[PDB]
Amino acid sequence: KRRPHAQNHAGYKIKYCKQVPLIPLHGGDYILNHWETRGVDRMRIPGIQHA
Amino acid sequence: VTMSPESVVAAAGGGNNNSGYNEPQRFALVVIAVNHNVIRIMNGSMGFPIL
Repeated sequence: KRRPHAQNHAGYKIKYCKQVPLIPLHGGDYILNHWETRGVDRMRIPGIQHA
Repeated sequence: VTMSPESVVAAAGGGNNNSGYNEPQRFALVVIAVNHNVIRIMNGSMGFPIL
């Protein structure tokens, strides 16, 4: 009778746990682009206006 | 601003029927000014350099 074939080695299951960054892919939203930032006016002369 | 005799006589009541000033009248002064400003258009945004 032929020898049965089956998995014998238990493999290498490394203990503890690993990590993945879990970072947003593009990040186009949730974040502005240094422009149209509400509450601030970029097109302003430096504070020498009160000087 | 100097007021008017018609205003000072219509401030109190005493007018007859369908006179308008039969009841006490009070007035308010409003002042409106129109001025210039400069708007900069560049880098995909705008603002007031002088504000």
